[PDB]
Amino acid sequence: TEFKAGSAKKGATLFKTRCLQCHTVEKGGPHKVGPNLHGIFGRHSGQAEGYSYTDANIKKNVLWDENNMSEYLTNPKKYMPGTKMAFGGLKKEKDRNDLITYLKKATE
Ligand code: HEM
Repeated sequence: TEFKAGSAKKGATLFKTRCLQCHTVEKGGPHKVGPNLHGIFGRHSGQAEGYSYTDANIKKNVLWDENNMSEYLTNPKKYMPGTKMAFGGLKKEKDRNDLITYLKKATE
């Protein structure tokens, strides 16, 4: 790995202030701007039923792993050009560690 866990309580917060905006995490939460995150990891890109994902996302066939996801939150549009992720990224290794510790806990 190239991912080191961090603060789950730190993640929780980043995510509110940075992605709640368009997404929900709990099982049985709805899609909003972006898709619902429950059971993301180990899950392949663009596969939640009832959501219309860019053709970009869909063909990236990304395999969602803490590792995968970090590169991804860095700058998604570079990662998958054409995605309608309206997110410039988490420039910082730490915030990102924080968040995916979060995301790895809350989406499970
Ligand atoms: C905040 C740091 C943040 C997270 C975390 C996040 C996660 C994320 C993932 C992992 C996907 C891929 C989906 C898949 O099911 O395979 C994804 C997709 C989209 N997002 Fe998101 N996202 C974060 C930030 C933001 C913000 C702040 C918005 C809205 C302003 C947003 C929106 C979207 C959209 C739209 C998509 C789908 C893209 C496509 O089909 O190309 N995200 N999100």
